[PDB]
Amino acid sequence: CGVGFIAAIDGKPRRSVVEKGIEALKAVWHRGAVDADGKTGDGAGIHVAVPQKFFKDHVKVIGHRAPDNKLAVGQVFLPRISLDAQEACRCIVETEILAFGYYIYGWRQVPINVDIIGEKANATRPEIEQIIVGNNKGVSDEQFELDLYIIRRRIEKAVKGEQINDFYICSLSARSIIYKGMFLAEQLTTFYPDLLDERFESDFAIYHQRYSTNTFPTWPLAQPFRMLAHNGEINTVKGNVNWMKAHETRMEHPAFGTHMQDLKPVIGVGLSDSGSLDTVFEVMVRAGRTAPMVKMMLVPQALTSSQTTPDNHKALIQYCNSVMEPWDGPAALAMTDGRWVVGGMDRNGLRPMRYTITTDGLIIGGSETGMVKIDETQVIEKGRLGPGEMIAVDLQSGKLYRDRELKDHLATLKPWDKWVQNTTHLDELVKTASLKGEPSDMDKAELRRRQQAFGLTMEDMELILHPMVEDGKEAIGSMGDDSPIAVLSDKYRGLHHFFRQNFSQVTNPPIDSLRERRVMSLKTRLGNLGNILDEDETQTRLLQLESPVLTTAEFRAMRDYMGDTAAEIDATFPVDGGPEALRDALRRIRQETEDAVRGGATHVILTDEAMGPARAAIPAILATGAVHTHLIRSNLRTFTSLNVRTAEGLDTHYFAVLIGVGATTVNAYLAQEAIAERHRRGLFGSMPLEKGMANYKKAIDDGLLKIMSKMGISVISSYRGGGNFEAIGLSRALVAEHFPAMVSRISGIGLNGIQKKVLEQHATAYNEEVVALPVGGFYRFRKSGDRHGWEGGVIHTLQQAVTNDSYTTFKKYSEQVNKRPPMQLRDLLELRSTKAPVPVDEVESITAIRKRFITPGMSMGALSPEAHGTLNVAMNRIGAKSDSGEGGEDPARFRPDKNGDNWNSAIKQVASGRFGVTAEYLNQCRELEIKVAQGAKPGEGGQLPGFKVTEMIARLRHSTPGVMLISPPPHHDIYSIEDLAQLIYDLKQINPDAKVTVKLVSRSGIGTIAAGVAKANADIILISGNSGGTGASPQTSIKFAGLPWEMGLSEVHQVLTLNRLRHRVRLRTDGGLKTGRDIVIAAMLGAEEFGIGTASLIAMGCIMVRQCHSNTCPVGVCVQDDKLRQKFVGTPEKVVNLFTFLAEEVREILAGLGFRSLNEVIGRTDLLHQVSRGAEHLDDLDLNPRLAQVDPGENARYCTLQGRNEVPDTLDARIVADARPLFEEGEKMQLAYNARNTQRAIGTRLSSMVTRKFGMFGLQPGHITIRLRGTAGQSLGAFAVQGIKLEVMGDANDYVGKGLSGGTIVVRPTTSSPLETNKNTIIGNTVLYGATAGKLFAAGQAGERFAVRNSGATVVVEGCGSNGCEYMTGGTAVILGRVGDNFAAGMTGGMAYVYDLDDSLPLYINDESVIFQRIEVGHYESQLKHLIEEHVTETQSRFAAEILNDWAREVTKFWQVVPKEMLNRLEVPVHL
Amino acid sequence: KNGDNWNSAIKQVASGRFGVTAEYLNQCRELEIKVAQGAKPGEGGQLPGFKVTEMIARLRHSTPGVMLISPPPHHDIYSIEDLAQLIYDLKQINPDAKVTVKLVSRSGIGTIAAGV
Amino acid sequence: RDRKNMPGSQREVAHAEEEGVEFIWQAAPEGFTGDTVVTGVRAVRIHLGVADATGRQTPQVIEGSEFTVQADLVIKALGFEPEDLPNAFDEPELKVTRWGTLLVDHRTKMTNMDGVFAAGDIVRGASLVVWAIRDGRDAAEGIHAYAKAKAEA
Ligand SMILES: Cc1cc2nc3c(=O)[nH]c(=O)nc-3n(C[C@H](O)[C@H](O)[C@H](O)COP(=O)(O)O)c2cc1C
Ligand code: F3S
Repeated sequence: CGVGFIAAIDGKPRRSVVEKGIEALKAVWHRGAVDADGKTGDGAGIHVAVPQKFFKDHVKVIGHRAPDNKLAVGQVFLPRISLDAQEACRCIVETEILAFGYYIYGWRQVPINVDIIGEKANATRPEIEQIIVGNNKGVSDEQFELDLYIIRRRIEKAVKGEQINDFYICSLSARSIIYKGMFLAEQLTTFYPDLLDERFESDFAIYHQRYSTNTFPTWPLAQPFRMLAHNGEINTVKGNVNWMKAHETRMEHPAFGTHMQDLKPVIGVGLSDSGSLDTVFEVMVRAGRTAPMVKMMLVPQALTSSQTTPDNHKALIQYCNSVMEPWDGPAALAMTDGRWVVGGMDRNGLRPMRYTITTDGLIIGGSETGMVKIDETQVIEKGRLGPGEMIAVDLQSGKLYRDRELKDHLATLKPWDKWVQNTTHLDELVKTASLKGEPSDMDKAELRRRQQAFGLTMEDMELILHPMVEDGKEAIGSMGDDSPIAVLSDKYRGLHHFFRQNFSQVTNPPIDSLRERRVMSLKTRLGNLGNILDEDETQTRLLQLESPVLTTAEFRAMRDYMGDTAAEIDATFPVDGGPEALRDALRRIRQETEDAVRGGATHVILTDEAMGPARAAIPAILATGAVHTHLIRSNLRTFTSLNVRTAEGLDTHYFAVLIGVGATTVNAYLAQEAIAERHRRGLFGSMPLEKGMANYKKAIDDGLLKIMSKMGISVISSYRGGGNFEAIGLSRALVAEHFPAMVSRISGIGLNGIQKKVLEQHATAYNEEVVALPVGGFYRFRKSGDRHGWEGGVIHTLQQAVTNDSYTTFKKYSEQVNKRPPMQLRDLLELRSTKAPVPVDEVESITAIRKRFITPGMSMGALSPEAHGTLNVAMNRIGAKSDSGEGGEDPARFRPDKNGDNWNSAIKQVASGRFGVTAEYLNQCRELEIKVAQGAKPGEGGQLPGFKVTEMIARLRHSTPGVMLISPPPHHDIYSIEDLAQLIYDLKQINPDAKVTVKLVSRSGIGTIAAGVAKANADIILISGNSGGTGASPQTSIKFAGLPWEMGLSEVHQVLTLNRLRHRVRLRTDGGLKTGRDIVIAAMLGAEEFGIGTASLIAMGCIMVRQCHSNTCPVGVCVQDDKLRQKFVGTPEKVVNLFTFLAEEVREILAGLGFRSLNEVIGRTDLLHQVSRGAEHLDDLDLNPRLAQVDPGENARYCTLQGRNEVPDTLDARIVADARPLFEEGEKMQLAYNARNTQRAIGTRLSSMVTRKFGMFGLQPGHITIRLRGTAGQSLGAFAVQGIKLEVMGDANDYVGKGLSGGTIVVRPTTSSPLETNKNTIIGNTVLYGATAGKLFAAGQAGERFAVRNSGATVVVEGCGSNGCEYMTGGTAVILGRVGDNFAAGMTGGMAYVYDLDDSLPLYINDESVIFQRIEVGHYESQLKHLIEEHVTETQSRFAAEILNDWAREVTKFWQVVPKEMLNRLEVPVHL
Repeated sequence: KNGDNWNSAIKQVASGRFGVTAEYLNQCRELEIKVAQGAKPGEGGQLPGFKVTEMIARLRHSTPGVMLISPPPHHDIYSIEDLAQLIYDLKQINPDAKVTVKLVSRSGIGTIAAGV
Repeated sequence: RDRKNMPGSQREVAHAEEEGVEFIWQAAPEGFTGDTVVTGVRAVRIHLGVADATGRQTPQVIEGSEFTVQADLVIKALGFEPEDLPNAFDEPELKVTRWGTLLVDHRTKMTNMDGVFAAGDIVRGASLVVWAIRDGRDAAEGIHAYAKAKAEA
């Protein structure tokens, strides 16, 4: 994977550009996916300029006369199987080109070499040809390009008319050409030998290679595209296509003319995200703008509210943000207009981009700093690209614009200042809105009768609403979800329960909303859409809101401002209408809306205040969805807005789905009425009503940001109307008709069931006297409320059976479990074989089955030490595996005790926080595990309350005792699938024996991701369910996130069997397993190993108190207190008996069916049938999508290989061959080698050998030293231990010093380089991620997110970037230069010194948890002095030497940054 | 303790046999028979009388303060069967080391090298 | 400049310090205060940077430190430069570089025009006496060789 570009600055063609482009493509084979075939690739492409001399010579040879003006060439992919569709395509192309009047010279067959393509990329290979078109009309060049663009668009439309397949036009221009295909990266100049000619010379070049997630290549999907090249992924593609459909109905420009009609569906069908973004980019460029302006408009910068940028740029970005919705996602872009050549980044800066300027007037940018070979004595400046930055080259003038210079040159075209001031705000109107006209609050009886009509219980106001008004933050739950799914219940579950939220797996990282909050906006605009192809003042005249949610006073003020332009629509249907009253009401409202919009109205208010004893209220979700979809399909949405007044919104999940469906603003008045009525009774204490409303709105805003952040979307504008949810339990027809773009894998209730539920609840509310709301059980069990998976009798029976060791009692327990009405998806399935029963004593032995169960990870932060030790003792006794979870483990238990117990854990986890990951913690296991997402809370980090962190856990995690620890939602290491492959390579290098497990969460589209991670050499996939327990997490994330594991597992199995990849990995599942029937069902679906989890805790004494977070669990399971931990009653015999009973039940079931092994039943789907609940529920659930049986072929239906998937050997092997006297005698050594950027994990296997031999601290510092010269690759010296010293002369790419554990790394420029050390980037991104001890001295500027999750390391660098020292927990760090924005975000341990000259640190720092001062104590000056002296000694810098020379006057320039939590814990206080 | 290892990998078997013991030969990876030095061929290495302190005297098993002049020949290698016998002895006493013969450039070294 | 970079000798500084002199290192003259005769010297204090990659330090004036020393007789001992030889010797064709030291070949020590030689202190700069003796002996050898080659033919 990788994108890059090369450009001659002066703008003159030369062969060296293409030569270096090919050389750079020849050296990216290590980031791609290898194959056992060796010939199969997954895409490659290059994009260069047209060599006029070549084609003119060809035309001369044919017999024509070479024209004077530039010649045009187009490359086409025609069908290959049928020799008639080729002629039809040729006829179409020729009759369309000759329609404008241009002259066709002829066709040419591109010479190729097919002997190097694989077997699958060759069966779908198209026929490649070129067409030569000359400009005989003498028209200009820009008009020539415009005509060629229009010709290509109309040709595409025409060939799509007659339904001809396998036709593509890779490029059609007179300036540039594209050579791309589905071959290997290094085999490009072999498949296309034309590039070996001496006449292919250009002044720019772009190159790209991708990393696919499936194994069915399609040639028209490889990059680069026409005028773009993208590396990464776009989050909002289902939300941007809709707004593009809405914008298409008004855009026009006088350049195209009548042919504008042939450009209406600008985004075709069957493209990828990088194809859609490219199409819109090109249609915006061809209309007059230039590449920098279009990049600024499509992918903007972070509109920070700071004074570090001039307000000229602020006005510019304001206009660009007001004109168009952003296109989010991790993205490195390398685009090229006809004139400019631009390289840019996204808002967050997740992908890397590094460039280099030479003295030959050459700029080279890419993903790595060692792709092309350049001598050090000829470079001028090395650099990087921050978040939102860009660098451009102007070829027509021959100039190089860096970031700020390009911004200044771009901010001089139009007077944006006089245009932006046309906007108006709302808080001003709320202030000028006189405090009169406050209506009367509804009576208690009316309030109760309106609340009963929606099913609101008394716990909905005493558990999840009181915290919002009281503190301003959502609630916290402490256990998994055990409630029935929405469609299988019998009470009234609102329509907002059928929609589960989404998140992002390894293919996409989430965003931290607690620290990186400065790049997330909740702005709203009314009266915004217009023609996006002009430049005027009417585009910046609108109403602007700072939040989509509104109170009642703000809504009344907005209504008064709107006046007679809005239209109020009723949303009620008659209760006595009939069996189809809801459908008629939907049709009525969706016709009245269209009738009112055409009549000049520009605001649609969807009010349902008319709910009475004879009119039921339509669910707001369905109504707003119908209205928005109808306005989209009728070319009217761009005219008006859509404001909703709902009477059901109480929590942050309702507003989320209302805004995701398409509503603009949402006002919830019933919640405000309840708040006022609870305040007038004197329940909140002494706070005024305005304080309650402010806290409630703040809580709603933070909840919206948290929900929107689980996906990677950082702006509300590009998230609205995109449908980022999943419908479970709804009909396919209803979903496909009323909701824009959502998937409903299994069907559900239609409109009749919804009408029945609504009418029944409304009758219950309005036909009987209500005296008080029902108590209600949804989060806690109550006799009146719903049913639960874990009830009293079940728990007591299980505990008695496990304690007294009686199989009959456990069978009674399993019967009680399997006799309740259906509550999950696996309850509607039934086992039915056709063989004859076999005697029970013939099936596999109980041991051979117990060795298939494991216990999932439960961190030592959540559990007590005794419970963790008990589980680990029990599992290591029967032969199966256990898990330690995050939070590390105690090293003293790394040995069997005197009695014979083994308190260790056979599976170590690698969480997001890297909480205890060291070099010895990884060499004491048999299987590693990469936790991407948890079952309960997906796309979010695990939490740990403050008081739960005692001194023991503080020492165990290397943190501060008594402070809340929240892991970051992303990994900062896994930003794409190639990053996951790199991390797997690192983990397989540090431990030469373990197997790498990847943990996922079931959802829609997990099959492609699982097929992708299977190519990354992982051998175990884990599919967690939506019902998994947890130690602490919010309620909205527990109840409304995830999917049942039956969907994810059954999809992953099918997708892996389809790609011939199932026979290499093992599948594992967990979440909601209680009896053996569920185990057999999961084995039938495809799983092979099983995780138990919560049931284990119930065998040891847990009684589902659900108070784990509050640190007062009675039985003492999840507590860190002493007097409660004295109440532990656990015993390993209990867990052993539980596992024994569970295995015996599976033996019984297998004997009853007629098989003799779990191998004979894995994958055999035909033994499962679906039975309906009856003829009174009428739910149309069809489970056939999960019962589909793909035929495997000649391979088996499970893993049939031993050992791990091996990886290619790195440089370390050679080192192990040489440093033999170190391992045989223990003597100092000294080695020197040559480093290259295609050599990953330099010095990790040696670290494993040293850790196994001497230990982490057995050798003196600097026992073995290695000297490398050149550009080191990725993960330089990951997980190195004390005694290893790597010294690099040159620069390292990425992840340098990851997981350092006492080693030493020194990076310095070469001796023969004319470069200032403090003005050129030397290391890359994510430096010292989660290190625990050691040193690192660099002699340049670091990259992005410098020293994240540092715990014990001491680093000295001469610069930094954005988000430096993010969430640092311990150690010291000196920075001799400028820093980036959001410095020291979430820092909670350690100390920092910054050498700041221009007095600008108060403008960049995030003064939330840290304080910055001047150095005042000599005890702290001596530290800095010694640190800088050691830096000068090691790296031999000149800037640091200059600082040390003038010490007395430069000591007064340092800023000392100290956390707030370490102000009363330091020995020597920092103050006087 | 620092990891420094002061030993040497190549031991010499000179004409004087000044320190050749049964242990001095089992602490190496390669033996060496010095027939002639490059500077002074056909002559023995010298050591002035005052260069022999007490340490060197106890280490070479000699008398402190005496001029040491090694015999030009070996008294062991008078012809090529003698050299073959000496090489056999050296390969017998140490079962893992190699044997190198140090010569000096002149005319006729080709036949001598072929004989060695 | 600093002490260890005194262009002269090092025992001379010790002798001067023992005889009763007071040195002031790293100071540059800024002005002279007086009415008709000098009465004091207002000077500044400079600071030397670290040696570059070539072996030369850059000085920078400290903005705060400025003092005045009482002076009754000031003596300028800056240095010396060559004079204008082509315009004072009626031969304006002498090859002369920027600073003024005329150019000569390395072997015969001969100037542009034949017959005229030049070697000594006017060629080097602020050199020493032994360098002058060496240059004189070389010039003597060259003159002898040239005179012989001339007198023969
Ligand atoms: C108290 C508690 C702590 C947990 N801690 C972790 C954890 O640290 N990492 C993790 O991946 N899963 C954690 N889990 C989830 C379990 O690993 C497992 O996915 C879940 O318990 C399965 O649910 P089940 O027991 O109902 O089958 C935790 C669960 C509980 C109840
Ligand atoms: S559910 Fe949790 S609060 Fe205690 S009783 Fe069980 S560990």
